[PDB]
Amino acid sequence: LEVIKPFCVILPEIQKPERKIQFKEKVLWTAITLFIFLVCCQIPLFGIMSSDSADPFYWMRVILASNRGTLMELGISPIVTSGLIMQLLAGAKIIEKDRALFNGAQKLFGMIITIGQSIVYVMTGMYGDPSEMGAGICLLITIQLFVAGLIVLLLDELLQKGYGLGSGISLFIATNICETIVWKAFSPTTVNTGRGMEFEGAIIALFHLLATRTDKVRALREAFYRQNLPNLMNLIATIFVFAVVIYFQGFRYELPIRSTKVRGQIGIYPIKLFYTSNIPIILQSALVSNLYVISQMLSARFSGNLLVSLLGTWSAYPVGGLCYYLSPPESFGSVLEDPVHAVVYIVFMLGSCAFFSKTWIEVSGSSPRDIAKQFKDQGMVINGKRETSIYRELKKIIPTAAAFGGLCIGALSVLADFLGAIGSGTGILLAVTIIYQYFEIFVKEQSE
Amino acid sequence: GLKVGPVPVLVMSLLFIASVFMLHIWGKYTR
Amino acid sequence: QFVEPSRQFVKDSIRLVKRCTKPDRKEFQKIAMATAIGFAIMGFIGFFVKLIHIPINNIIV
Ligand SMILES: COc1cc(F)cc(N2[C@H](C)CN(S(=O)(=O)N3CCCN(CC4CCCCC4)CCCN(S(=O)(=O)c4ccc(N(C)C)cc4)C[C@H](C)C3)C[C@H]2C)c1
Repeated sequence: LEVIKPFCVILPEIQKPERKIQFKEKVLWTAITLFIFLVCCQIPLFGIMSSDSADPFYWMRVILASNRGTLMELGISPIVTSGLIMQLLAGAKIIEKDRALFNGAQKLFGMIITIGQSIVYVMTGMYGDPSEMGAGICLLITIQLFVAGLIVLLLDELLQKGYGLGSGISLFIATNICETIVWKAFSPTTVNTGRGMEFEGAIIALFHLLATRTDKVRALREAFYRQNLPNLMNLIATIFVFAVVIYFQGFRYELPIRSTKVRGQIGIYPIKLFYTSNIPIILQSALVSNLYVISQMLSARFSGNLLVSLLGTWSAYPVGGLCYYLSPPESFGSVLEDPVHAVVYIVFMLGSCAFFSKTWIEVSGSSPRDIAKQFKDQGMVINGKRETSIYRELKKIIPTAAAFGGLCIGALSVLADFLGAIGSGTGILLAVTIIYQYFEIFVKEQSE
Repeated sequence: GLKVGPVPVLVMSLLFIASVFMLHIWGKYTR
Repeated sequence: QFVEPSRQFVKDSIRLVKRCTKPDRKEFQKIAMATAIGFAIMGFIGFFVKLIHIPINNIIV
C-alpha cells in the first residue's frame, strides 16, 4: 500500500455526504444510476465488425449483469473483480488512513482487471477477427470498456457511500432479470413463420391471437401452450414462483435480545431462514457459468480428448460430460428418458447451495461465534436465556438456518426450472431476494 | 486526491454516452 | 454414519421451521405488493429504455 500508493490517488473518488441524505434524493440517485446502467446497456460499442458469432460468455451475462455487444459488456465485473482480488490479496497476507489506501488500491486494481478483461473479451473473436479489426479499433474498444468500467465503479460508490439505496451488484443484476421477464411478456418482436405473424411477447401474442384468429379456443390454447415462444403458462409459473419465494423468504427466527449496557432497549434479532440471502445462488450460478465458458472454449481446442469429453460435451446445450449433469433438465417432461440425470441435478443443486451457505456463514463473518462476539461487544443478551449461553443458543440456530436456507433456495431454483418459469430459477431467485433487500432498506429508512 | 461528487459522475456518464453516439453517427455519415 | 446425521439435520430443520415466524396474510400481502412494485419499476423502465433504443441502434448501426 506504499509502493503502489503513487498510483492509488490519481483515480477519482466519491465524497461522503456531509448530511444524511433524505429518502427522496437517495431514490432519485438510485433511479439515475439505474437509468444510466440501462442506457449504457442498450448502446452498442464502436468498432464492432459482426456480432453474429455465438456468445462465448452467454452463460455469465446474467450473473454479471452484462449485455453483449454494448457498452455494458462487462456488467458488474469491475465491482466484483476488485473486491475479489482485494480479498485474495488480504487472505494471502500480501496486503494488510489505511482505509483510504485500501479503497484506492481496490479501484486501481479493479481497473487493471477491467482492462485485462476487455482484452480477453476481444481475442475471443466475438467482435470479429482482431487482425481484421486492427490495433486502432481494438484499442478504441478497450478504451470504451475501460471508461464504462470506471463509470460502473463510480455508480457503485455513488450507491454505497450514501447517495443511493443498496449496491450496484444487486441493483443491476435484479434489473437485467426484471427487464428480461417484462420483455418476454411484452415483446413487440414478431417471429414470423409458416403459420403467420405472432408476437414474441406472451400477452401481446394473446391479444393478437384473440383478435386475428376465428377459433378463439384454439387461440387461447396456443397462446397458453406455445413451445416456440414465451407462453402464458411460463408467465403464470413465474408469478407462482415469485409468490413461493416471497413466502419462504419471510421466515425468520425472532430472537428476543435485550441490552445490558444501556438498560431499556428491548429488541428482536431476526435470524432469517434465508440466512445467506441468495449468496448460495450467486456462488452456484457463478461456478457452473464459469465452467460452461471453460468447457466450451476447451471443446473447440483440444477437441476429442478425454479430459475435455468428461468436463463437458456440447452440441449450444450440453449433451454429456460434467456439464450435462449440472444443466437443468428440459422441464419435467424431459426427465422420463434420463432419470439419473434429474436425480444428480436435484441432488447437486441442493447439496451445493447448502455447502455454499454453511461455508459463507464462516467466511463472511456471520458464524455463531462471530454473532456471539457481536452480542458480547454490544452488551446484547437473549431475554429468556443467560449471558454465557448466547453462543450455544446461536449455534443451535444459525448453522441449521444456513443449511436449510441453502436447501430451500436450491429447491426453489429447481422448482422454477421445472415449471418453465420465465427468468429461470436463478434469475427469479436473484430478482426476488434482491427486491426484498431494497424493501428492507425502504422500511428501515421510512421508520428512521 | 481527486474527489468528485455525484453530479460530476452523472455528467461524465452522460458525456461518455453522448461521445459514443457522436462516434457512431460520424461513422455512419462518413462510411 | 449417514442415517444418523441426516436424521439429526432433518429434526433440526423441522424444529427451526416450526419455531420460525412465518408470514401471515397481511405481511405476505405487504411483501408481495412491495416486490410487485419493485419488479414493475425496474422491468418496465428497462423495457421502455430498450424500446427507445431499438430504432436508434437500427439507424446508427
Ligand atoms: C471463452 O473465453 C474464456 C475461456 C476460458 F477458458 C476462460 C475464460 N475466463 C477469462 C479469465 C475471462 N473471464 S471474466 O473476466 O469474465 N471473469 C471470471 C474470471 C475467473 N475467476 C477469478 C477472477 C480473476 C482472477 C482475479 C480475481 C477474480 C472468477 C471471479 C468472479 N467472477 S464470477 O464467478 O463469474 C462472479 C462472482 C460473483 C458475482 N456476484 C454477483 C457477486 C458475479 C460473478 C466474475 C468475473 C468478473 C468474470 C471468464 C473466465 C471464464 C474465458
